[PDB]
Amino acid sequence: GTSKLKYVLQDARFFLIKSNNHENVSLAKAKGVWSTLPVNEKKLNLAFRSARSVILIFSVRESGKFQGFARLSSESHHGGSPIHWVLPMLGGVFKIDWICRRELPFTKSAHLTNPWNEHKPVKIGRDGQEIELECGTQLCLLFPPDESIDLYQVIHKM
Repeated sequence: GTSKLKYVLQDARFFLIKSNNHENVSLAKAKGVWSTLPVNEKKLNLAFRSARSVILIFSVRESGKFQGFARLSSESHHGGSPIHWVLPMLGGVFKIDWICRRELPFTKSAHLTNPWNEHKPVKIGRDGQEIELECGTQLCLLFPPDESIDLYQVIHKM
């Protein structure tokens, strides 16, 4: 069902995450972490304090798809076990809870434009681009349901 998903997305903030390689998105799905450049780190930390849910929507460049979406469970922090990202200078590490690990092709989101990026299709945007609430909600609802995830646990963190 989609009801707990909609509850998680109520009044959330959404950010587009653009990764240059699948290996980093795979690591993030396995370890429940993400790390970004300080300019995006500062924006995500502000959003995390300001909203019930901050949602990262991941896309690997060149792939033509989104790879899933996750909810920030923490602000960024330093001093963990070093994550062996594939680097192209990084900020802290955010803990994230995956909401959907399934892919969504760009062809399915072509009717969704992001007012905060000149109303360009939501697939278009720099890493860290905020996605307006309605566009981000509809985009998350387009993903195939991920039946491996139980949102009861995620709800217990709001």
